[PDB]
This record gives sequence, structure tokens and C-alpha cells, in this order.
Amino acid sequence: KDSTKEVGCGSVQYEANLKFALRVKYKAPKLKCKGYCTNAVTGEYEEISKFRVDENGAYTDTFYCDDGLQESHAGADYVFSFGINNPYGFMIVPSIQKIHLIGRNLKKPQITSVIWSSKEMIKFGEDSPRRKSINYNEDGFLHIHARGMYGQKVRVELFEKDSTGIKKLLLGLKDDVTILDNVVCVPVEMSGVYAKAAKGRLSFEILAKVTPLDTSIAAFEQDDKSLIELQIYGKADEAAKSTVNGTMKFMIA
Amino acid sequence: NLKGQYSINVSTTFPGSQASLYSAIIEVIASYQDDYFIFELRSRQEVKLNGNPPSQMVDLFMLRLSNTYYPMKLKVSTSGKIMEVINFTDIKERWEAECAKIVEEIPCIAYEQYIELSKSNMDTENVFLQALRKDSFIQFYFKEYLDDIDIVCYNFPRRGESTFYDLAIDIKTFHVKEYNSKRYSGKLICEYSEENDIFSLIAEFYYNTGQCKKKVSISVENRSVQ
Amino acid sequence: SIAGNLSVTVDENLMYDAQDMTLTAQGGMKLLANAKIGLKSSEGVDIAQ
Amino acid sequence: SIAGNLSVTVDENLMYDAQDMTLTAQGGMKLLANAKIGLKSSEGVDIA
Amino acid sequence: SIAGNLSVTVDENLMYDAQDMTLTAQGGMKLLANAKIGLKSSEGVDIA
Amino acid sequence: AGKEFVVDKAMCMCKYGAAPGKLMVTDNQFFRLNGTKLCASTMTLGNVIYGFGICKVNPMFPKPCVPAITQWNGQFSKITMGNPLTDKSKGTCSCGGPDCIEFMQTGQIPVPGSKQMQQATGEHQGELDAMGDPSALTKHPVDTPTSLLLK
Ligand SMILES: [Zn+2]
Repeated sequence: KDSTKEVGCGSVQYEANLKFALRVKYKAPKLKCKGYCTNAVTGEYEEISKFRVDENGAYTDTFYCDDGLQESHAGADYVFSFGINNPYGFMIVPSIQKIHLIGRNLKKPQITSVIWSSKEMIKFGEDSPRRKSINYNEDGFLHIHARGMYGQKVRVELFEKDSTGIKKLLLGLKDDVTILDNVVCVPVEMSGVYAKAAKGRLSFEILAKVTPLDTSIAAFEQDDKSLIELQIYGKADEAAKSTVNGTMKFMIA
Repeated sequence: NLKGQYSINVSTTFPGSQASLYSAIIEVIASYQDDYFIFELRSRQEVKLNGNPPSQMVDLFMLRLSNTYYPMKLKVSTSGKIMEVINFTDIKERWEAECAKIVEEIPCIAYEQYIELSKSNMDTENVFLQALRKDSFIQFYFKEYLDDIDIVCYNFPRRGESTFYDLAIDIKTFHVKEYNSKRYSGKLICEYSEENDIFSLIAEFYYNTGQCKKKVSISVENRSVQ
Repeated sequence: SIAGNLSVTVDENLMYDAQDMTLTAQGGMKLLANAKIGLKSSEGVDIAQ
Repeated sequence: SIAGNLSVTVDENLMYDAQDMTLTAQGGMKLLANAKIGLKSSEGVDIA
Repeated sequence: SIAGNLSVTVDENLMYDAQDMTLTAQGGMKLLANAKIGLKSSEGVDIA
Repeated sequence: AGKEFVVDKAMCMCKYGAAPGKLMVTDNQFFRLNGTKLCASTMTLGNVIYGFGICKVNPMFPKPCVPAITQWNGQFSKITMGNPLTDKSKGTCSCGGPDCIEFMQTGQIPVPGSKQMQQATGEHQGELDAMGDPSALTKHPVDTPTSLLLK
């Protein structure tokens, strides 16, 4: 029962960052709520682990989410469960709330920015530190920030811009990345793009192109404001690289 | 006016897998200091997993991060209700320094992501106290057993899913409520000392979907009352 | 089951993908290359001993 | 003999037998795994 | 592409000549040999 | 000849030196073991610490322990890379003779990953680390601190 006035029962679509409330019907029994959100990569429901119900006072039929559901999760399906007992995990349903998140004052989902960042860590809502010069030894990080797209499958392909201002398809990834929380970092092994651009031919002006699989959302093309430069004559010392899997060991067994 | 060392054991049995045991000894030095009652949660030692000291890198990293909370200064009121954690800003600065030094030592994206994800938990004192309930000793020792209680098993069926258990009225033994009895089962037994000072407690909960089980046992070992 | 010599030539990228690999050879294995021979694992690499 | 990209995908395990294996790459060789990479050489490993 | 398991046995020697070799194992790799496992890169050899 | 291998910047202790030092390899510049750490072979001879404090062959006449290692014993002989060193290896330093050098650590730090994040005992994470989001132990950690106030 979404409230913000008082909206009627049923699943609703809400903009992010709005103070709303949920109501339940059948003194002041022990209400035990639970929160579920769709996993970005899996697409299946999962419990919100860091879900807290602050106790400002005595329990009331209405729960107030004044902080507003997160703009980073614009495009998710938040679900609230209630009851006098362990809440449901959703077909026996009488006490359940389904909210679909859309961007705050955003007309349509879109890729808000694509940059060549220097740090692998990435989070929504801030401008990541972008870099201009990288070497073939290093591993680049492509930071994609989108608005209103949560857990969206996206292809990314790397173009090269020559001295004549022509962008030609240089490389593409074998797998489509998934925009998780309106933000994603793609580790690009830069040696492959070098090899390919050396085959095709100062510095190499590598740009990026992000195309969602959905037809409605447009594509983002990188430009002079964010394009990386491969040094043809240079090498990292040991080399910005990815650490998602890490380096374990070389033991004897 | 009381102090001691409490042995805490958590045994979680998943379906189709062996039991997983976490055992620790919490050195807690309470102090009356009105309704004030400072326990200070002096230290946590002898952290054992499945009867052996932990060896995996991630578990050791979690223990290193969580050693900053000890010693707390939890402000228990009368029976276990932690009103606040007065030693929070010192804890916050200690944990920030620890996070900075792990980041400097090992710039791993997994550790960094863990740090950012815990930042929301530790950002505010109220949020820190709310997330402090995930500890078994803190949840079961700092709890008012008033014949109608609720316990959250924070990873009962799988890793990342909680489960709420409501215990009936019925040495202060309780029992799981009647609704959905074919899925929820178990019991809770608590035995006190002469004057409060919970001496032992064994609580078993059962998720019958084989039968996911979790048994929590707190025992007094080397108590001292002044 | 090749009875003679089996030779495969690729003029561009060669990509294998399998759940488990076992490249047992009744002789010598010569994995020579011109760039980094990047052996990597999520559990580490052991040796014969 | 393939003039393009040779891509082989196996859902289950891959077994390869040979007399004198020899793999050469004019670019970069990469071996990826999710478990331990076993190097069970009867006599020894050579690196140059 | 293969849906089951791939099993290739060569009685005689095996020669692979590629440009950008890369093998991906979703479980574990088991490189077994009887004489030696040469690893020549002329640029650099990494193991983990 | 052991359970691991020695790489660059490995812990090293000499029974004559005042303080432990750090191994330095310069002959091998192509073979790396743990990320970008060059492996240590039997060819790492001479001044291989940038020293072990002060040498104490003659306690009455001390001097800084500049290393002069001329032999490594305890290498793994199944890899003809020179052969790689091991945690059981011992040097000579040309001052205290054989077994004068000792390897406190191999120099390899197991940086974790997503698989290691999953392999952790997350069911007891609420006890191991209470300020911890279980989503950090999954392959894709997403921060969702959604709160529901009661006012
Ligand atoms: Zn010396």
C-alpha cells in the first residue's frame, strides 16, 4: 500500500529519492518487515541484507521510508514483506508491496557518461578520476555511469580515431557487461587493442561506444572530452591492472 | 560490578553438508557505574572455526576488521537492552585507520568493496548498534527473555538470508510458535545465576526446507562478581 | 583419433573454452610464445614434485 | 588450417592426448582456470 | 562448439600454430607431460 | 624441496645480521610468480638486500652486513629456469658460512578475489564481522543501504 496523500493498493512505479510510506491492515502488534531487490546480474530476487527499521517510537501500521529509495537502484523492483512472523520469500501475497524504480525527474533511461578511469573502484553518484595516458602493458578501466538503468545488459566496443577524424571499429568484447546499479567498471586488457591498432597501422586515440541491448535506450559515443591515449613508444613499470580475481600463489603439490 | 569470560558457540547445519561451528571466548568486564550499566566488551579471543583456528584469508581479514570494535563500551540498561555505544567515535576512528592500512597493504577491489559496503553500517552510531545485533553473543546475552521474544538468524537457510523466530512462554525455557509448525521448529532454554547474570543458554532453531539447523550456546566459564 | 601428425594452424586469435582441461602428453610439451605466457587461476598453481 | 579465428567451446571437460605436444603463438598465450593448474611433469619443467 | 565433452587423442606429434592463444577452464586445468613442459616467451613468463 | 617458492622482496633473516632484510633479485627479469613478483633462482648471488643491519662475525669489531651470498641450498630442482628457491633455502653470505641465511617468508601475498570472497564462511560472517554486508561476499557486490524509518 504505497502512500505518497494515500495511493491505492497494488504494485506501483515510483521515482527515486522520494519520501513515501507503506500501510498494512487486517494493540499495535509486532510488525516484522523484510526487503527484497532484484539481483542485477542474476535477475532473481534476493533479500536486502543491510535493511534496517529504525525505531523512532512505538510501532505503527505505517512505515515511513523518508530517505527515499536509492537513485543508484533506478530500474530495480523493490519488494517489502510484512507479517507477524518470518515474512514471505511470492505466491502462497495479501501483505506484500512491489515498487518499480525510475529515475528522479528523468525522462528516459540513458548512459549518462563513459570515462577511462584510473582507479578500478567505482560507485554511483561521483565523477571518477579519468586518465589520459595509458600503456599497452597496463589494463584499462572503463567506467560507465547510467541513469535509470539498473541491471541492464550492455555491449561495449572500442573504436580508434586517426588523424583524419574517422572512428573505426577496433575491438569488441566477447561477452556483454551488466550495468549493476546504474554504474559498472569494465576491465579492458589494453594489449589486445594495441595489437589490433598496430595491425591497422604520436599516440593511439582509443574511444569507447556503449550500446544497450534494449532498443529504446540510445548509445553513448566517447569523444575528445573522454578518450584515452595509447603510447606507441612506452611501457608501464609494473602497470595499472585488474584485481577482481587476484593473484593467489605458486605452491608445490 | 561483575566480569568474566563467556564461551559462545554457533553450530549451523546446512542440508547435505556437515555442521559449521564458530567458537569464541568473550572477555566482558561489566560495571554498574541510575540505569547505567557499562559492559565494555573487553576482548574476543580463541576465535575458532569448526574446532580449528581460522586459516582462510577472507576470514582472517574479517577478524582483523572486527577486532577494532573490541573493546566496546556498550551501555546496557538493566537486562540487556543496549541503549547506545558510548565508545563509538573511538571505534570509528580505529576502524578507519585499520581500513586505511589494509588498503595500503593490499589494494584489492574485494577488500575495498567490503569496506565501502560496511561504511554504511558504521556511518552512524544508531546504524552501528542496529548492525551489532548480527553477533550471536550480543544478540543472545544482551536480550530480555520475557516469555515472548524474537530472534533473527542472519544466515539461516543460505548466506545472505535472515529468518525471524518468535518464541513462546514455555530455567526459562521457551518454544517456537505454532504457525507454520511444519517448517519452523526448535526451542530456547536459559538458566540464570543467583542475581540475573545469565549463566547458560542453548537455543536450537530448525528450517525444515532437508532441515537447515542452527544451535547457539552461551556458557559462563570464568565469571567474577564483586 | 589421428594416426599421423595432427597440425592445426590459425592465423588469428585462438580461443578454447571448457569446464575442465587435461592436456596429457606422452612426451614433451612446448608452450612457446612471443608475449607473456599468462598462467592464471582462482585457486593457485601447483607443481609436480 | 584456419585463416580466421578458431574458437572451440566445450560445456563438459576437455581431454587431449598427444605424443609430442607443441603450441606456438606469435602473440600472447594465456591459460585461465578456476581451480588449481596442475603441472604434473614426470621429469621437470623448462622455462626460458 | 561442443555440447558434451571433447576427447581428442593423437598417436603422433601435435602441432598448434596460432597468433593469440588463450584457453579458459571453468574448473581446473591439468597439464601432464612425460618428458618436459617447455615455456619460452622471449618477453616474460608468468605463472600466477 | 618445500611447499612454496621465494620471490622478490621476500622476508630474509641472517643469524649474524642485526635486523631482517628484504631479498632482491636482478638477474631474473622475465619470470614472475605472484602478479609482478620476479622469482628467485640459484643465480641470485651477491649483494641481494638494499643489508642485514650490522654483521656480527666478530662481535668486538662489527660492520654493516653487506651480503656476499655465493651459494643457495634448498632449491627446487624440477624447474630448470638456474632453479627456483624455496622457503627451506639457505645462503652463505660469505661471512657466516653455510646456513647463515634464513627465509622467514616466501614473499608471496595471496591477494583474494571473487572466488575467495565466496569461499569465506559467510554463514558465520555475522559473528566474524558484524559491520559487514553479505553482498560483499558474492561475485557482484552492490551497496543497497535501504532504511525504513518508523515515525
Ligand atoms: Zn653477513
